[PDB]
Amino acid sequence: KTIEVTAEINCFMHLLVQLFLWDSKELEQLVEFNRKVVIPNLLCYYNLRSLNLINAKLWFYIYLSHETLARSSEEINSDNQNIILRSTMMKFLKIASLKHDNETKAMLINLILRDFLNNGEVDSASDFISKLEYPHTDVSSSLEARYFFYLSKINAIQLDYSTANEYIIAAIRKAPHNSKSLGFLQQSNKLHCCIQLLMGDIPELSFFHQSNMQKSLLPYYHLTKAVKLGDLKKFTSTITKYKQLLLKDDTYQLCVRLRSNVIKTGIRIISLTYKKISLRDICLKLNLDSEQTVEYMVSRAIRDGVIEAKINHEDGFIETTELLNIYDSEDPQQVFDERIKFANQLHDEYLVS
Amino acid sequence: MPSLAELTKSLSIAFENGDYAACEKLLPPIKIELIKNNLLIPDLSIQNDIYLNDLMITKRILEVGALASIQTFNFDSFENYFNQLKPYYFSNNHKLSESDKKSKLISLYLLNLLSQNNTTKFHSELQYLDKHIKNLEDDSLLSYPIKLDRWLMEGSYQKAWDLLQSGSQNISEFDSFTDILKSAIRDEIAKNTELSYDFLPLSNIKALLFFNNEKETEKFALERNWPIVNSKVYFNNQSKEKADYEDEMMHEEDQKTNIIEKAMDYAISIEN
Amino acid sequence: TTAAPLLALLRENQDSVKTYALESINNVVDQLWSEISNELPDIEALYDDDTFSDREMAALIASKVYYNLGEYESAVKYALAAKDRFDIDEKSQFVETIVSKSIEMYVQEASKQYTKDEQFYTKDIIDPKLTSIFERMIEKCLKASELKLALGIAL
Amino acid sequence: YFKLKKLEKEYELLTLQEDYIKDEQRHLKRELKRAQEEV
Amino acid sequence: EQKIQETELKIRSKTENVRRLEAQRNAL
Repeated sequence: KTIEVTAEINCFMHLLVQLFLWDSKELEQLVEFNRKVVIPNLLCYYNLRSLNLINAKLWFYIYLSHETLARSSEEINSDNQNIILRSTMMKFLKIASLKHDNETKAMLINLILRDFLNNGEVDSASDFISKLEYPHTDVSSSLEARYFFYLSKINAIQLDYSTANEYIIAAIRKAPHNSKSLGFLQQSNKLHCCIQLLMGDIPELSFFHQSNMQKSLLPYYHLTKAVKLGDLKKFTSTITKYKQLLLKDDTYQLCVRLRSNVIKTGIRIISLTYKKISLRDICLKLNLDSEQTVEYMVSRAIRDGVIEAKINHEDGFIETTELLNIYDSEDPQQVFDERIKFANQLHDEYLVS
Repeated sequence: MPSLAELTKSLSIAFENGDYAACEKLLPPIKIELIKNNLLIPDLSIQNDIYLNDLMITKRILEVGALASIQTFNFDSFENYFNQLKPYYFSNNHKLSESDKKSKLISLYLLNLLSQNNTTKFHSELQYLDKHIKNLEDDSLLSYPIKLDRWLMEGSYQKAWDLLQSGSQNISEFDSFTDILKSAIRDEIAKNTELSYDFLPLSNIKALLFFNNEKETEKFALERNWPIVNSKVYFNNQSKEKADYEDEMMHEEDQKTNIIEKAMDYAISIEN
Repeated sequence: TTAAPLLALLRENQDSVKTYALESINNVVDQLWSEISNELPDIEALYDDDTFSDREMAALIASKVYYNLGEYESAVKYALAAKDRFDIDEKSQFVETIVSKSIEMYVQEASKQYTKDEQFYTKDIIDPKLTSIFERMIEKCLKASELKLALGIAL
Repeated sequence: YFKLKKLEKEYELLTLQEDYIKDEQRHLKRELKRAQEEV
Repeated sequence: EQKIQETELKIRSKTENVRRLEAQRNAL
């Protein structure tokens, strides 16, 4: 009877482990029974509790394949099935109240951000993300990394690159599993190269060179080169060739964001070092891009803050700064201040540890 | 505006003979009937009116309501009809009741976000769009705000302006949104000019902003708080440093020291 | 998929359409609370109107969303103040948890309010709508015929 | 519930004591410098 | 009742961090 309760539970976990294509024959047919299994004498008990005996991951694996819409087949106004999942996951979400829930709770948020990333709208993300903070000391190294990956994706549409760079770089330094070195690793790399492109600071893909397929690399190089050399012409023809690629990965958003960046990168390489830079040169470069908006674009260029310049067109010179800092006041001290904060948090962990 | 007693017929025929204001007047009594039937909501459970029959009549009543509402200048009502309408348009696979006026409404909606200068929402909207590339790129109505968004982003304002004038839809119902859009660009141009130029002539600023009268530009320059001489505009203020509360922070003299000590003090406390 | 059909009717003109919108929203508030959180000032304006009679329903919807935010105390006021939207007689995750909080609120207060005045419970000092929910908790307890619970909450 | 009160009590004694550890620790810091100086 | 369990739980969490400090205090 003690044994009976326990025996049901061990059986429920066991059925969940088996069904990743062993003694199985249709993940979707079986879903009904998996929902059935989950909720009595398991999901029910845990009301103020969280564990790694309850795991969204097992159910995630199951649910993910159905969302290729090949079992739905787009015969229908909306999926029922995803709505059901979402209803049920949100039902857990209530139960969590940030007292001991950070564990399983965090997976549900990964799932929720994924559905927005497939085809929803990513403005709803903001609250979940905030709710979802509370000291994290029970989430696994792979889980941290996936969450960051999804979070980074959110940030990028919202036009927040720096924040996304920090998270993706922090992600790849979790996960000693050899199972997240496989295709997942490739996806992660993709996103780190995209963020590098957006900032437009972009280094060469050297590091990536012995950790991706040479097939992946060459197109990936092609994009980076397009930005770096600073041609619109080069960039457009690279988009044209590797159309299937940018579509496939779903990082088609680049084509909007990057175009304005590419043209700016192209002025930047042309030097702005001395007290005046003659107007004719800068006009010449721009003339190739567009010669009806040479004043409008240079003005916009300055406004952005990427580069900064002064123009007289009653002298017809463009006046510029070095683009090199000074050390004589608070701004290097602010870097000193960030570093000491980082050290203290780290110190607190070593002592605790 | 009557035609017959029945609301469906009356609205279509009134709408047909013009009288968009009337149509808005009709819209609440129709909406109240629509709510009851439960056709108004997107349908998840089978009813034989999930995307056919009396559902097609409902879809049509929202399409017309949206068209009438924009033509009367009721942005608010345009948003309400289009929000109701959009799950028909796409969800993640909603593909079972498509019209071509759908296309016209979305281009208007894309333009509505665009004119307010919601860059992020334009990015989110493409994401909701089920096929991003095929629907958007083929369709010529939809192509005008997309071409426009690129050219605005780069700071190729003059090209965006030329493309908006020559459109098909400018004739139609992009006329409503043009007024809002034009102010949006002139403000961004005014702001670009304040930063870059130390000085520039008045005649030049007049051409860059799209006026063909000097006096409309001196009035705007003056609202923007630029000083002007006879035959020249001056930008001694290329910015406007300060702006109420937010101090003991950045470029002071001894509140910085206090802060330096204080960071240390916390750091000591933790170590020790 | 979207709460957007519903939300559109919540801002539309005429009282009737807004009454329908409240009840349309109502059914699925819990799942979609995130989106509906932005529309809270609008919902709150119905609540404050004492001419519009589906004020209570707008309040109920506000409470669910505040709960999901972390503002448990705020929603507890708002359900009482609606004047029917506090019902313990149903059994829910919403209901159980905000009742847990309500007892906590009265107990904390009860420490302070005894020290000033030892007749407070006897009186309007802690408002009747709160005192009723607490008094019902006592009755709930007594029915289960395990006295240590009833006496506990009251002590 | 008579049990819950009891358990809350046990925990409370414990709490006062967790602060108490800290206060002896602070004190020891002062005495450590003075001793090291003395030598 | 549920709320009373939660108050106790948070005390249990704080203690472990103290235990690691009970060790650090002894080294001093």
